[PDB]
Amino acid sequence: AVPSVQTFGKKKSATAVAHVKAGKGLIKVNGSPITLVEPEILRFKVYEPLLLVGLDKFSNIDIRVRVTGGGHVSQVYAIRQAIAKGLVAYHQKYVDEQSKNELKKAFTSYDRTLLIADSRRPEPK
Amino acid sequence: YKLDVLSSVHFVPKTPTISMEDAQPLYMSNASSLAPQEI
Amino acid sequence: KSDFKFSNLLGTVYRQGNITFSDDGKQLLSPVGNRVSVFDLINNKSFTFEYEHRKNIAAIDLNKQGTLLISIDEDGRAILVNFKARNVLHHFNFKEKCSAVKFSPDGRLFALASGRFLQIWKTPDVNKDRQFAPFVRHRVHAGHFQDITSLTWSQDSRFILTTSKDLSAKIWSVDSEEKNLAATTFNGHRDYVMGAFFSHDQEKIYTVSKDGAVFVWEFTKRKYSWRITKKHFFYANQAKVKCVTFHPATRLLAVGFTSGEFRLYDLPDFTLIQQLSMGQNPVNTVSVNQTGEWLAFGSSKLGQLLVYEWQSESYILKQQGHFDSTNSLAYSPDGSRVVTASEDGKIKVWDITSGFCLATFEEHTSSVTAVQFAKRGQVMFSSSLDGTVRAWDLIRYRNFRTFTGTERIQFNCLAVDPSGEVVCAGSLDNFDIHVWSVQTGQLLDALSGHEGPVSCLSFSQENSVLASASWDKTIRIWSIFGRSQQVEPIEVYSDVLALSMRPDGKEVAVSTLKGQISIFNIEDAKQVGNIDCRKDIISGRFNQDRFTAKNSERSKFFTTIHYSFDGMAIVAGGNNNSICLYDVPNEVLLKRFIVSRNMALNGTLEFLNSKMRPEVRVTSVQFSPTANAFAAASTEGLLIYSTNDTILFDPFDLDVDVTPHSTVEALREKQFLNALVMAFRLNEEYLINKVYEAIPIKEIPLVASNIPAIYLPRILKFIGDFAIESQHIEFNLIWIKALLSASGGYINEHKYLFSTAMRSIQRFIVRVAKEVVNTTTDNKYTYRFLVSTDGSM
Amino acid sequence: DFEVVEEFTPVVLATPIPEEVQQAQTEIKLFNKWSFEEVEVKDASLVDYVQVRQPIFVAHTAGRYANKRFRKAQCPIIERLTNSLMMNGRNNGKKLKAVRIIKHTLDIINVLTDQNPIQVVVDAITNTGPREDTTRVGGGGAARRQAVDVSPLRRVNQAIALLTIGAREAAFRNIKTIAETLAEELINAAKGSSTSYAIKKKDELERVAKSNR
Amino acid sequence: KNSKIFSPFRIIGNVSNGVPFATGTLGSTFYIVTCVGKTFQIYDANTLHLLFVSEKETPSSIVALSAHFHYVYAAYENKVGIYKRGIEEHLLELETDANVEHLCIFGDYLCASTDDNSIFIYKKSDPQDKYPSEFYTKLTVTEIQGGEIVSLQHLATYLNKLTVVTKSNVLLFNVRTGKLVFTSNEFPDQITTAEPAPVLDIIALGTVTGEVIMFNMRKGKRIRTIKIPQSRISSLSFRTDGSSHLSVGTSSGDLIFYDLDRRSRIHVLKNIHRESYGGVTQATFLNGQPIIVTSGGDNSLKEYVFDPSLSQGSGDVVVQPPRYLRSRGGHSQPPSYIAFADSQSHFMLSASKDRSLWSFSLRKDAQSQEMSQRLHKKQDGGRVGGSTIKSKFPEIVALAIENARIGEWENIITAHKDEKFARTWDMRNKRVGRWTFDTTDDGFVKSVAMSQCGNFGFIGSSNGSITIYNMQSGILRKKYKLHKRAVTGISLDGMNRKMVSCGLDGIVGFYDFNKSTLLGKLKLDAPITAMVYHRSSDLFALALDDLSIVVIDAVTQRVVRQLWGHSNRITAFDFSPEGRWIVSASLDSTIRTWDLPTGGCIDGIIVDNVATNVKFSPNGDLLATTHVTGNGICIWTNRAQFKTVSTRTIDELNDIDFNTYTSLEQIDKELLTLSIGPRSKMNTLLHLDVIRKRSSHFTKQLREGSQSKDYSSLLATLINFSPAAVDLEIRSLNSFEPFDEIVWFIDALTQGLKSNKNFELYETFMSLLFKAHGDVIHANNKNQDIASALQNWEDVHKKEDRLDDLVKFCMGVAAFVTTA
RNA sequence: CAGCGAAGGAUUUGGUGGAUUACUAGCUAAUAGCAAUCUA
Repeated sequence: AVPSVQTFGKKKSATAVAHVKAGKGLIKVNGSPITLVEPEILRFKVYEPLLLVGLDKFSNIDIRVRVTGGGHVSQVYAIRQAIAKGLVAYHQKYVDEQSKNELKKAFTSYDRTLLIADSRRPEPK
Repeated sequence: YKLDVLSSVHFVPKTPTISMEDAQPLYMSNASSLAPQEI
Repeated sequence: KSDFKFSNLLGTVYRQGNITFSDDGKQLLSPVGNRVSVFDLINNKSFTFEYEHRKNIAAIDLNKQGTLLISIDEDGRAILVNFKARNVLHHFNFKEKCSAVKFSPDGRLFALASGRFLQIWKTPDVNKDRQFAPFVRHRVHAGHFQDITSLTWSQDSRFILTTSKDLSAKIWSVDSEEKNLAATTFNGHRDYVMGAFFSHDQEKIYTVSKDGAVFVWEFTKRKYSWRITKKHFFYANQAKVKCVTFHPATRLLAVGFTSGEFRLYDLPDFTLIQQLSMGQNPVNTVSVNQTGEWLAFGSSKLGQLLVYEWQSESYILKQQGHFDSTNSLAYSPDGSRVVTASEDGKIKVWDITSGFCLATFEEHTSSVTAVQFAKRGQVMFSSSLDGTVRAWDLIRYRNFRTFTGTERIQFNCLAVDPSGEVVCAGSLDNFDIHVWSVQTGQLLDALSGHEGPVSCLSFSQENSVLASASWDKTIRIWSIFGRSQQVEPIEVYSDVLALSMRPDGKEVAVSTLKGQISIFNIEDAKQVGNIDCRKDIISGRFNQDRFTAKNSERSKFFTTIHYSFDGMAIVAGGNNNSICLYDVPNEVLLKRFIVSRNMALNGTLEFLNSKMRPEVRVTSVQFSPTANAFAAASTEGLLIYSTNDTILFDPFDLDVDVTPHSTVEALREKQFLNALVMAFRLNEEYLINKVYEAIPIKEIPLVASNIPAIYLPRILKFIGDFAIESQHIEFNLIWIKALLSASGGYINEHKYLFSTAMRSIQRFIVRVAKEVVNTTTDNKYTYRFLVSTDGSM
Repeated sequence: DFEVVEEFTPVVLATPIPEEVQQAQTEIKLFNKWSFEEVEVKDASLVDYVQVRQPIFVAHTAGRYANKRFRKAQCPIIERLTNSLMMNGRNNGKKLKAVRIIKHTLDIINVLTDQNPIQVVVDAITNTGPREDTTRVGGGGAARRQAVDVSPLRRVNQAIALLTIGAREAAFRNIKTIAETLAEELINAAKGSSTSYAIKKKDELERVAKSNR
Repeated sequence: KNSKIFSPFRIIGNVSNGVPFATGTLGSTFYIVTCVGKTFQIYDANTLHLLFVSEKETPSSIVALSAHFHYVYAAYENKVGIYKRGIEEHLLELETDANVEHLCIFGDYLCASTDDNSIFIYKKSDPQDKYPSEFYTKLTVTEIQGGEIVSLQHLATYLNKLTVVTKSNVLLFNVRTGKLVFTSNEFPDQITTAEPAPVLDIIALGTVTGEVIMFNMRKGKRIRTIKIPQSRISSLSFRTDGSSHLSVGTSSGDLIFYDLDRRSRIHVLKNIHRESYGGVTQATFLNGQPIIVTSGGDNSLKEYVFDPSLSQGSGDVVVQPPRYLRSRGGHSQPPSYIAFADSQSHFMLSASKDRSLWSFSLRKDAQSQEMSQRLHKKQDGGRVGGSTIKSKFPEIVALAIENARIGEWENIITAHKDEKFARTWDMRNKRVGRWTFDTTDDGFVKSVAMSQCGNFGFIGSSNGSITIYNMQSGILRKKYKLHKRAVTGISLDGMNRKMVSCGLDGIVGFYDFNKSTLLGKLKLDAPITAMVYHRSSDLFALALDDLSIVVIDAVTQRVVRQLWGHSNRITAFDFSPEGRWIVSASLDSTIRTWDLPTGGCIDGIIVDNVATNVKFSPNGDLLATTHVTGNGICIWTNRAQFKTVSTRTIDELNDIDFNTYTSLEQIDKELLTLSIGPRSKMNTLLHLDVIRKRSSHFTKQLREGSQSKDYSSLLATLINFSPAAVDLEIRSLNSFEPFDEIVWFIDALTQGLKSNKNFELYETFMSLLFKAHGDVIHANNKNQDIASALQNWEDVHKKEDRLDDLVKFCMGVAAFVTTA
């Protein structure tokens, strides 16, 4: 019944599903808040989808992320990818396309690996 | 022509002195357009 | 910058309808699909009218003052155009399919065959203002029982002689008082009467029918009542008459049949002057010059147009176009001609000013997919679906090289080196890129690494790195030259069609199937910026499909994009009837062009009237390398959109004291540099030309050395677009020499600013000035031989 | 005068976010402490190789810099310092330990010299990287050296190498750890004191090049 | 005042003005000719399509118009015009100065009543011609016989008689003998209308108190009377399809239907037209048909139809009420704002003081449609406020349409009178939008704009604050606060990069838009009332309070022109689509055109109504003005789209006035100069043999030039004629015994290329000479005359290497500069 | 519940009319007739 949006963030074998919907503004990773995501030195790697665009985008929506697999740093990279492209997809579908591609421009100017992973490797020289 | 016109998306259309030779290239008034090596 | 207007329509010299000449038969007016092209055959140039019928046009006439045209389409929507001002005067809907329209010889009336009624209207003035209803009906006569096929006015605009599908022909006086002179009907034909003409003295009447009989009618006694005196027959057995015309002054009957054969007769004696063939398709139109020396024939199936002088048995032109089947285009390295690769298997090299094809090349046995120039207009490469890339010398017009693979695949795109050692081509069924040397013929390499069909290839013009992009959602950058064998894959969000490459080779812009144009830095493989284009795309609704144009996923993406030559803009087109251009710093739509309003094409209307067809699509877009234009290979032809500086007052930092009056006072007071920069701040073409011609030769280099650097591309592009057609050859070369000597270091360190203004200048030096210098050189050497040597016996 | 309103309600979230974390949406600082603006590279020819113009939040950009030639000239120089810190057999892979001791050494660089530690480490790079060197012109193995110049990427490479391995050997068996020895090394290399391993090694390389020039 | 740029074309959006229309019947179809001020308009009653508009505007207002089969008779100030297909066929001048104000047409007679109670009879000449044309007699209704003539009719089967309905009496004239046959008894109240019944010799009279009389014009009695209390009766019509109904039309806008057979009242259509504009002005049944066409003074023409009865046995007693059928309409009040909807000049948006937004078609008047005001649903799901009795929005101050994203989301942004929010509209759906943008400072909306990306709308409030909303999602994005008094103009670049605002404190602010900075601020010398941004040339014009128009560019922020000359407040102005002119209109009843290149006033029109709106088309086709009186939109066409106008100033180097420069023939006698002609003529001459393989006066002038030693006429003939003629003249040049014609041609070419003109043609003529018969020149080489002629040809021709090393320098240095 | 909220609100549906191409009028045996009728 609610406007909701589901995205995916992947690094090596971690995978994070982020559901974004309209709400009061709560960002929850694995049930716990976002301010508990260990190893606590990469908590700003998790935070930078919020601090790159401002918390006034997150003031009206609530995100929840479920992260399985991987290790510590692969899980924080999956979390930040899921949060970033979930915010982009929510502003695409339920807010205007101008804020959509402003968010895409800001995340892509920081690093496009917030939005597109580096996936299939190696190179056979 | 008929097998690749039905295997396609976009549309494909289909004695006197001379047939006027309507299709003809080489002409910006060229007569000896051969190579010097060719000659 | 962004203020492009529809200039020209290359390709497609004839589609459907009647050819017309001028009165002084210098230009011929040819109905291309819903435009009208006018080709001036003496002053070698051509233009297309900007206006646009909503269906294919079927009738053309302009009066013999040359002052206004009327064009009727295939359900009777007439359009009256001012022929000199090139602006449309009136839109008038006759209600049914009009077969012919003709102006009178005295210009003041026109008549038309709408259904089975001959209706004569009287011509509005060109000097009068536009009214709500400018046409005033003279009369409408109904005596035929089936549809009228032809009109013919008499020499004095006094009688009109009409021919019908009903097996008769009738003569009607224009005014009511001569009703008794013209009340007869002419029976006796077994088939449709295709033409009915007067003789020069209006005593004999010739009536030509579809089965092949021409009847001579004379006012004789067997009282005096229009007997038939002789029936002549063509005796063409399987074929039958498709178009008839008659020049009454030279007594020349020209007749085209449904077999391509046309015969021309000297009529009252019926002696075959000539008989020859256009081709195998029927001759849909014959038209004759006012002096009767030129005959223009049009066949509608292959889209071909002859004009042929029958005295000196020779074709003034042979020009066949391509409807709907044009896969690629490429500008020549000076923007003088466009090479067209077309689906019936051939290359065609079209001059741009004179709208005609110079050379054609048929060595591909299947649809040619890509053309690309190299070695600065000397060589041209093309790849087709028959498995071959092949190279074309545009000097000796020979296919000197043919490159095949080893796997029997069909090639869909190519890319050549700048230093044209290597050609490169990619297919849509092989996932590899084929790398051939051009000097030897061998297959130098097969680059592998895409996991999807290689949709597009382009070599960087400066650092020579290869960029390919494919439907596995990946653009890929190959360092081929010099021991690297380096591959850099950039992933992207969806599957790519039409990569394009900056003129400095720094960045690459890809078009994706999402609907976006992403722009990447090559050396540091990260995205610089994207345009979101799928909401400023006009995707029409087809007739056959059962889903709205809003929800369709057919054409909301661009299958061809191209950089401007200053690197700042992108023109783009696809399988939709909008072509859009953007400026890549700001990623905003500069302008969107509706490429067709023909309802005879399919994807034009977004909303269909609630009361297969050839779809509309652009297959290739390119910018002009010399003058501020772009060509788009649509289904209707090569649409050429160009700006011109005659209109659009767009100043550059003028103030209140900068005025045309102020400029001519500074010119009369002979501050020549101040007059030149005042005219540059006006940016008015006539003022720049006036000051430019008023500066004397004694102080060209002082002015050219003191020109400020912001007005340098303006004076260079002015000198280019002026000197192509201006006669002052030594004046223009003095100005070019002074500018290149005084400020030719600023140009070299700002290459891409003067990249289209310098290519337009050496389009003047090698194309008129060097031809003149060649002629005077040959005269000098023939003089020295003819007087220095021994002629004795 | 002129002022823009662009938020129209004080932004509050349901998950409470710390005040310094939500203060970090106006400027990106390294570890939310050290600002990247007014951090210039005070030696030209090394600007465009020491990169301080994209600010980061932690020295763990997982981007790929080792697949084109000069692509590691735009890895941020804090992260190049971190990556060069995590090398020997004992400490291979341990980038989080390297990031944590880089955080500790920037804290104690600032508490000793009360100035910007990113400016201190950038000055240390541009003072450490040698501006001349010798190759061994062979002649089959004739032991003679010829002085060459040295490109700026090699100067930044050898600067980070000299600093980090000087911090290792200075922490080898003394009371100080790698963070404190690296802090002393970066401070002394920034001011150019000739008490550091790194710029003593630079002075030796440049002096040998001056000798057999 | 007549103009020289714009010429009047039409006045669109007008359907009626409350002159009682006429119906006419061609065959079995019907047309409806309604007066719109000074023109009439013919409509096809089966579909209400505009067939014809009268060709010229009459010199005064049309006041009484009738229609027989093919012809329409329109009476204005003094005279009666007889029109066929719009084009006027005849003009009947009456011999009076009294205003003709009624007319009937029967037989060979046209009878026209003036307002001094005289009647003018006009007769056909021979009964086979088409309209009454010659004067016959004059009739007079004096004060003894009857009052003011209130109607003039001819009820059928009355051999050349005329029923004249005066205000109290009914007279019956014989119009051949000029006699008064019968004068009825008086009527106790003033009768206003009359209509002849389809019953034989019965007329129906409608009084100023509420009664319909059914007068029997042969018995002299009244048959029956129908009373409608307190209602002035303005129309009467009869049904003629086997159902005896009467339809009366009441000047409070009501249409009442009566059964005459069973004396009941069928139905009342209330408020069918506005009482304030006249009520129902003419209602008539199309005869034999159950459809009745009404028209009122509120610029509206409707049709109502009677469906067949719902009871299958009774029928005559169960009469289904009349329902609505097609109708045409326009604004009932003069329009207050005007915009063009698209670049094709097809639709134009138009808002009026009667609180309606219409979309009028410039191509086909059936496509004109009122934009609907039916609101959407609220986005959250709460209730919307407002009155239950729905009324129209307050009348529109401003609007801004930008159809870049059209059909996608909201497209028009509009600002209403004395309310603090700007509504949106969708032109594709032709309806209101979901968003009303607030000003957020309790000030009324003084200006609107929107960007050409279509994403952003801009609101400018009366407390000086620009708010920038998103048109797709309807929420506040940004809010600039520069001005302190009312912001009267906002616009933005075509690249969404710099915006420009102007307030009535007289400061133009220049802001960057992507960054939220200001680029500058420029203080003018008057409060600014209106801005128009020409977006391709980046030049915006301001209507200041000191009655000047300041043209200022946004790139370098300077006042670049200042146009003076208006005597009162500038109501409106607009740029040419090429941005060369600016047309303004002001309260001194004038419209001026300014050529801002030269900075002066090109043309001026004194127009009697003050033009409140001026808009160009986005192509250069049309000007649309909007005046104080008149419910429509006046449309002008610029004649400078077909000719070129002189930019020479009016009051109260002809090439530079017509913006041309015919390039002079050669700049200096020491300069080489090609021919004025096609460049290909040299190549055609040099290779016309292989070109074709792939496909006398001259001798007399040559001899005469050899006499006079001046070959100017010879060279003129050579430059004139065609390549086949040139080859055929050079190839036949008497190369046999004394060689005179060859050497005369050679020193003619010498005299030619001494003059430095046409020199590529003189070079090819020498090449054609050496090609044709250079073998005879080589044969009698060392002949004195031919050797000296070639000697002086080489003497002049050796100075042609100036062109050679000039193009060598240009080619070499151009190649070096471009590549390296 | 709070909030929104003018003599009510929401959802669904049948019919008709106007647009969905750019407005020169109906009929016929048509230089004119008819349209009340073509026929003696």
